[PDB]
Amino acid sequence: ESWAQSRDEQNLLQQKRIWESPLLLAAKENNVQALYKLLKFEGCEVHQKGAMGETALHIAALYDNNEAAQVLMEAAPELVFEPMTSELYEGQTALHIAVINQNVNLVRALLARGASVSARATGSVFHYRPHNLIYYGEHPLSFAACVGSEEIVRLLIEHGADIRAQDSLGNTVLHILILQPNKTFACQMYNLLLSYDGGDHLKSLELVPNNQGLTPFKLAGVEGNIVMFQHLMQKRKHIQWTYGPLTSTLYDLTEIDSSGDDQSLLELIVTTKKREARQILDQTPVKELVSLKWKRYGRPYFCVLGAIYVLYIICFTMCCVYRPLKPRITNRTNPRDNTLLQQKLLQEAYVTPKDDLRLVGELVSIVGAVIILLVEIPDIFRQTILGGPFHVIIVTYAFMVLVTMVMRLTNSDGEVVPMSFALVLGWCNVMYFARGMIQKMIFGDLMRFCWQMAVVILGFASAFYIIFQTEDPDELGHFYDYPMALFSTFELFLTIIDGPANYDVDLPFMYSITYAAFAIIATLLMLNLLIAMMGDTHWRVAHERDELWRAQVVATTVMLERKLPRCLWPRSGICGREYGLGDRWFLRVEDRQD
Amino acid sequence: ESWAQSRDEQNLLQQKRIWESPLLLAAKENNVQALYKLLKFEGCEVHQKGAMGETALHIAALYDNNEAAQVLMEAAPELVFEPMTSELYEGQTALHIAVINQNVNLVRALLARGASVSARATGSVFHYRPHNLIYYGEHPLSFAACVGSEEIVRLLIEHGADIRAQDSLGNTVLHILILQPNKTFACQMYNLLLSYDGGDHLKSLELVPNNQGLTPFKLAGVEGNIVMFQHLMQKRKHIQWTYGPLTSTLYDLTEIDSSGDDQSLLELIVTTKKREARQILDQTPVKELVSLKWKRYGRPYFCVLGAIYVLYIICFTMCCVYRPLKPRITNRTNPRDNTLLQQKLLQEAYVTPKDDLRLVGELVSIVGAVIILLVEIPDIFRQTILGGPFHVIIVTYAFMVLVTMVMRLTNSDGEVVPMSFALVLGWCNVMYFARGMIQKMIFGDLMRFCWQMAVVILGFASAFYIIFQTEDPDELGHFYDYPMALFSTFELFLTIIDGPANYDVDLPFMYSITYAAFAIIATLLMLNLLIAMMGDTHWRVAHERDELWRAQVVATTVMLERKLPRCLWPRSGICGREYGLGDRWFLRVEDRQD
Ligand SMILES: C[C@@H]1NC(=O)N[C@@H]1CCCCCC(=O)O
Ligand SMILES: C[C@@H]1NC(=O)N[C@@H]1CCCCCC(=O)O
Ligand SMILES: [Gd]
Ligand SMILES: [Gd]
Repeated sequence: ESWAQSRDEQNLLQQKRIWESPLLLAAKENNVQALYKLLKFEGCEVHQKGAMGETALHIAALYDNNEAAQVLMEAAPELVFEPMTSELYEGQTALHIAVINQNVNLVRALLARGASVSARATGSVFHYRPHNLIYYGEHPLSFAACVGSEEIVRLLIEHGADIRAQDSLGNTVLHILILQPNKTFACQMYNLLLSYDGGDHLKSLELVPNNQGLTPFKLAGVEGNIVMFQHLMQKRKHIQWTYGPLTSTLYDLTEIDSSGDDQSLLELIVTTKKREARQILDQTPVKELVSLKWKRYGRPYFCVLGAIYVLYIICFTMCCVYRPLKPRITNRTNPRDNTLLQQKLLQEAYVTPKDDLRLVGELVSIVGAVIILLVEIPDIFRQTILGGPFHVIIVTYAFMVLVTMVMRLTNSDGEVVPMSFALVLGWCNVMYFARGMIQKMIFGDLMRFCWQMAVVILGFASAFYIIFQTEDPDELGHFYDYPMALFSTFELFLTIIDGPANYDVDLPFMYSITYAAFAIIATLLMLNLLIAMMGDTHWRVAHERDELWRAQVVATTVMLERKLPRCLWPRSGICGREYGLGDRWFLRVEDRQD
Repeated sequence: ESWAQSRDEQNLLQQKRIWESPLLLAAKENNVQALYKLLKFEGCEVHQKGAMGETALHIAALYDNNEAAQVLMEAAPELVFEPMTSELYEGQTALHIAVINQNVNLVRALLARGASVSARATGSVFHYRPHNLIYYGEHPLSFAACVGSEEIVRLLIEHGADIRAQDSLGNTVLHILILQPNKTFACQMYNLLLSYDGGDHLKSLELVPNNQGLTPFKLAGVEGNIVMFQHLMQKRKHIQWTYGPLTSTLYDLTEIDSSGDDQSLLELIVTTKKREARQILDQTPVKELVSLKWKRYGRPYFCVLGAIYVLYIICFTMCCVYRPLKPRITNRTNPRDNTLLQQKLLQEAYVTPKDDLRLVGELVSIVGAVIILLVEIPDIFRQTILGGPFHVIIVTYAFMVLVTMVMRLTNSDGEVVPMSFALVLGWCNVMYFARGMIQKMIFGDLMRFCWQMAVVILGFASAFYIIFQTEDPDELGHFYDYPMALFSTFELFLTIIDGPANYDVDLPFMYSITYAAFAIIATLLMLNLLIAMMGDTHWRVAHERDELWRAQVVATTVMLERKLPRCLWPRSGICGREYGLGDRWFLRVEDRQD
């Protein structure tokens, strides 16, 4: 039923065969005299494959038995080429085991016998899986780079190790170094592998991308390797001049911004689930980038698009507060008086006196809903909430408006259930537009509550109004007109009014549902306020409160750059073509030092 | 559409012209042989202005190319005098670039050729703007002082550098040092520039004020430079005697207190938006000052003025609780019974039995409102809330009282809307008078809540009473008389009473507005209490809670010293005239050392 049990069963099974096979046992214990008393007379199987398809040399290489390994090579030099014939270690040679163990003399001897420096260890243990503690790759050169042994690295290059070699996952020796825990020390090894590159501008090793379309520089950002990212940044920044403390450095800004449909560091950071990758935006070439993208273009277009959405939702409620109308007509208010409806449905509701003002208003609510779907539906085909569930709500709001239209033209009785959902989904999606020390942050987070509060009540008071605009105000008239309805709901937002409560009669199916959602949102905002009031002052967790919002702003800034056309929102940085720099866009960033 | 893009475009444009111009390129790369192969045959333009109006020497000075700069000076000595003819660096000479780079040999050579030590670099990059990383000034002497190179400082003084020189912003070399980040090291440079002063008591360099009326000593306080402030304080304090550990030092206390209409350190600290400047009050010459100003004179006059305001507001409500009276008269309570008013308006309300007791009370409410305007309106002409929005509320309260008077004499029906606003604005402005370890601070902040609570209810219960004194107590009688009204509102302050809630009838326009403000203030005080209960115990943020109140007390102490006459509130410190000290007021401060 599992897999980890198998390899745990095999390692125990391996030590069994070593304990049984006297050749393998002598290769483990480095019993030199027992190898001569076994290989010359009475010759035993020397190509003896153990439990993991290992030769006697593989066991002599696992335990760094140089004396025992040299006897196994002089009596049978063909053991050097032999790889592990198992499934867990398919491809691993005696050289791979000697490289990771940093056995320079055994590596020197294995290379002297002519070991393959291009052997791919494609075994299941060497995979990049969470159940494998190390990921070094496949080639023995890739092993030497990860163990930090610069001596074996160059010693393998001298015997024809291809640095351009990629594993099953399309990772070069450079990609794998970035996926190593020792970040500060891998920078030293990374520069060693680069020195053996072809030296030509074309076919560079740092440009060879991952199988998932990630150059090593780009992979460092997505993986959140801060030390590798800053190191690789040194090779793509030019210091313009030195003016005392000022150091105007010109950054590359090539693989850090968008033209790639999906290839761009910014998009890969805001859409990845990796918590460590969020720190990459904050680096000295990137933090200047998104800060310029939000000060200009970003913030104004977000509030311009906001004011357009505030007007589009207040118009939808303008057509709801004055919904269509005939009183009950039916005597159904006499039997089963528990239902006191004065239901209102309307078809030749063409009769126009002030009804065309709402009709053109209802037409705005329709043409705006399809436009919402014309910018979100073609976008789902090409989904990570960093930046708020605004997209999940904006598509379900337009769905309720279309259902209300489908509700219309058929004269259905349940015209309230799909229309009321659009009121809360339309308003509470406005509070997402709130993206525009402990003192001002308490006040800063308090203004988010004051914005999120007034938005919630304006969506539930308009809802509760429709829920009891048809019903009778004789009993339970908490929302008999709009001005009240807002005031009742506002007090209901603080639990001052006892909640529309009535059990003699019955009240529509939507009140027992809409009021249930209103009671939960009211406490979560008041719980999120307390955390915004205490979490802001407790400790520097206000920073943790802080870059989550900053990352939400960066995630929103990248969102506004995808759908907006090229005529608006010009490209960041400065193009290089005349003034001479080759048509990449560079960012001029200067810093003072103290 | 921006400006930072331009200079980013120009620096890229600069490197283009350097890359193109072989003379400028040779000046950058220090190509000595390429300068001789360009200047002697085949002579090229040597006065070649680059992209930023720079000469070949300016480029040879930017990159510290001494060998290349000396060839450009021997073949064309007129390049030394030439300044940058650009807009970004208008005025910068080859000496300015050699001073900041601390190139002593190039500075020695430029001075030997006779470079202007008084050249003002008035370029746009050298401005004191937030988009400029450094502000050093204009003169090359001011550059040497900011880079900490005391060798170039004296070397420039030897060639006639004027220390008395001011930039466009009227800043001497001393003002600029205070605006430098390296505070601990600028104190060393500051004493060097003072040694070259005229040595005369008159025309001292430390007395030359800013263009915005700030001596360097005064600027250190407004800017919050603690290291410079304590350093400059050493020269204006005299140790009276040494008595073992005791060291009675006599402080100057001249530029730290008021006679200057607006010139005084205290006023400049409490009115500036700079958060760092608040720490200056707390220094050892200033913290003793405001502490003496608040123990005596400050605290008593604040509570005396408080008790006068408590009586002035309780008298205004005394005339409201017994407002004027005729019942409805009209049959309008029969049709549209939704309005159950028993409206009360009165003109020959002269008829006097107990009505003169209120008339003289109404006369107090008028003569007091104009006095409030006679001490605040002439003060707005000569506005920062540090110390609470008491001034913003005290002027709008007196505005409502005057409107109520204008409401009167015309027999208007809306006599409640402007009168009720004065009840909450009159009381809730009292809680501002609350300025009078974790244990006693929890109790200290709890007594602020107990004071702010009882003040809010006494303003809203009196309001809610007037809102329903005219209305009918048959239905919704939460405030039928004053003793109740207080009790209902008190319970309403804790959300125990369901809130005056009624939907059958209608209730005046002021209840749906006054009760909305009452529900928000009730939760903010209870939210501010929780933070006062947890924030006080969490960590030493109670100190952060702490000096904000202390600064509010200091801001209030300076407020009480401006309007009070000279006969009250004597001047701080002790005058020097006979006993011999020259008519400045000194503060005697002694300290013990351990
Ligand atoms: C010890 C085993 N014997 C052997 O000859 N090779 C194996 C080496 C084990 C390394 C497993 C690496 C991994 O966890 O992926
Ligand atoms: C490098 C430029 N070339 C040059 O000849 N002078 C400039 C010096 C730049 C300093 C900008 C100072 C500031 O940021 O205000
Ligand atoms: Gd009833
Ligand atoms: Gd009744």
